[PDB]
Amino acid sequence: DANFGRQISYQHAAVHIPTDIYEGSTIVLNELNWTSALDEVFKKNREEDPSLLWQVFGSATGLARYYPASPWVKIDLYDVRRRPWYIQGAASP
Amino acid sequence: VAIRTIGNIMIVTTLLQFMFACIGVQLFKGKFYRCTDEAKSNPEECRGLFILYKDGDVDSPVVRERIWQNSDFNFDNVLSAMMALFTVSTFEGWPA
Ligand SMILES: *[C@@H]1O[C@H](CO)[C@@H](O[C@@H]2O[C@H](CO)[C@@H](O[C@@H]3O[C@H](CO)[C@@H](O)[C@H](O)[C@H]3NC(C)=O)[C@H](O)[C@H]2NC(C)=O)[C@H](O)[C@H]1NC(C)=O
Ligand SMILES: *[C@@H]1O[C@H](CO)[C@@H](O)[C@H](O)[C@H]1NC(C)=O
Repeated sequence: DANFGRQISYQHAAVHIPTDIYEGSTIVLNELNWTSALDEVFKKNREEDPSLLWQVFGSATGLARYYPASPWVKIDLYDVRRRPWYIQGAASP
Repeated sequence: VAIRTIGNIMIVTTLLQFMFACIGVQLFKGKFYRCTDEAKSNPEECRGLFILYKDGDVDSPVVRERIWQNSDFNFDNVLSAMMALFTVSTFEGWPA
């Protein structure tokens, strides 16, 4: 679609897990359940404003779930916990 | 004829090697395991992939899988202990 440089899907939300973080662990899997309830409110947010760009939840466990679902972009070194937008909301100056 | 000369010593040395193998089994039973990356201690944390830096350079990373490996010469049981102690007695690889 337009207003997006890549191919996306509004059916659900993609999940990004850092390379150095093992998916399937108890910490990750528990976080991977209760964040599935964000899919409906991801859709509900986008219905009033169809001009809405990426909505992302950066968990303290390391995984980042964003909407709409779209494939991730050499090795991967992205960690959501080190991003500037995550850091300013984690603490104060 | 020569071979029978050490009919006694060759027995006491085998007995002592067996006793030391049993002591080593008691001392280092299963303690020689380690993970592929030197950052995970438990076997539960040694699962999945990890980022490895070649030659200690932070600018050249490679993706490798971490495996909870065991030492080639371990002390898990009596036979392995005897093999490890024999290799030690040959004076090869004993510092490692
Ligand atoms: C964490 O994962 C759990 C299992 O994967 C989820 O628990 C399951 O949720 C299902 C739907 O939400 C439940 O199905 C229905 O539950 C209602 C009770 O509210 C009942 O009608 C029936 O039990 C069932 N109906 C059916 C099957 O037609 C499961 O019962 C429930 N438990 C399981 C499968 O053991 C959690 O929802 C999930 N957590 C979050 C936050 O999503
Ligand atoms: C969104 O912002 C626009 C102005 O840019 C405003 O007109 C509108 O009421 C706001 N809310 C929705 C749901 O569009």
